[PDB]
Amino acid sequence: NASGFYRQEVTKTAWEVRAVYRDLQPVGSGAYGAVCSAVDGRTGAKVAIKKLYRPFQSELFAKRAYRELRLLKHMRHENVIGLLDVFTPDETLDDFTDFYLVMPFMGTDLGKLMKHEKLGEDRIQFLVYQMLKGLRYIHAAGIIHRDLKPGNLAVNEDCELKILDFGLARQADSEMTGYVVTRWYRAPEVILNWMRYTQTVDIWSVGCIMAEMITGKTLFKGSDHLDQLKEIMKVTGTPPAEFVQRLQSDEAKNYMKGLPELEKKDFASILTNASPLAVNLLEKMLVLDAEQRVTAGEALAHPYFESLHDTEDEPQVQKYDDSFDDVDRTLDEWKRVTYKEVLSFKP
Repeated sequence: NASGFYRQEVTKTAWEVRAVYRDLQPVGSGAYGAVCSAVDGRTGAKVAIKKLYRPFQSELFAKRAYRELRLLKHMRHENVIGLLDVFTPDETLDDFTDFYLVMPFMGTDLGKLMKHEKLGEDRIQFLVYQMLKGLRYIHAAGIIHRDLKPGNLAVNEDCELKILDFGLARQADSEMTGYVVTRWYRAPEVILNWMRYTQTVDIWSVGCIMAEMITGKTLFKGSDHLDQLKEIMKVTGTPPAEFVQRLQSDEAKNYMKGLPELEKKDFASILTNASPLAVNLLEKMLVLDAEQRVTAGEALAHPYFESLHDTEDEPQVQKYDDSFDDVDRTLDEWKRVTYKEVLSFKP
């Protein structure tokens, strides 16, 4: 009887995908899953499939995989990756151990684009514009991405961009559980490992990405958390109610209070080939005070984008709801709520 699915060893690990999804090339590995590109037999459409790493290993691993899925399913916007499909080859709830999310595959990302130098000087306003259109929507659903980087900005043939990888994103008013690994593009409050921060952590990351696009050079390097903060101070200057207060750590308080005391370098001299308009937006994105950081919509209303004559409006979107995922559930209860989501997605 026509199975629905075929098996394919890919990097010595067994993928079982729909008969419709053919020609599995591997493209990525993550904490939480591995990604393959594939062609959708129906349409010819290129497609990304994430095989979740052992999602039912624990209550909280199932909870985070459920959260990733529910979020992707929530988010319908040109510049945000969307959920096309989700399936399991397990033929029963009692066998249910692995499941697969299916997004569009744009063809490349920034960073792969920047490595091979192909990122046109003319393409930069339009790419940074699409990131912020995308963020304006993600933030309007009351979500923080928390892990913007070149790798997570997919770009197609015609320089159209989509924000990838929601496996660390969390409701903006909730607790920021989960360790952000990626180092260069994280805001102070991520580096400081705060349990509450705002959506302007994502604006900081955009700043870091824009600068790096313009100069082809990573704005902030850093060995560990505390050093990456030192580097930030070299571009931004030292602040008052931080090094004599909010480091929850005497050793770190001391380090900052006992180092050579220099003040905000002019971005113009770091970004020696940048529009003075561009420099200006970057100075508004790369502020330590998160309340002073420009937000997604504030950024798009900057003069650096005036040339895009696209007023648009403020595309209204529903806020995501924390509450259904925060319901206590055993592992069996998580398998049954997830299997319900798969059945909902049968073709």
